[PDB]
Amino acid sequence: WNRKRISNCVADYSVLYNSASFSTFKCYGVSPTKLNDLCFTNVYADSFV
Amino acid sequence: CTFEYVSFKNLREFVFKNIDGYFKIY
Repeated sequence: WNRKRISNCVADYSVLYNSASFSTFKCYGVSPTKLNDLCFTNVYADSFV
Repeated sequence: CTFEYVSFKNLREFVFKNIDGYFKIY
């Protein structure tokens, strides 16, 4: 499994929050609409098949 | 790494402060 870190930007999560054309996309832990109106220390990604 | 910001006639004065964890250079 690969670990990626994201830092030093403004996190416009609306790009992936407004895809709506993805098979199974679940956001657990935050309200996605208010995610673009809230702030975070780090952004990480983990992917597994 | 956390961040990577890679961007006697002459006299240079520098002031270094790190307060509240914020690092300031003057």
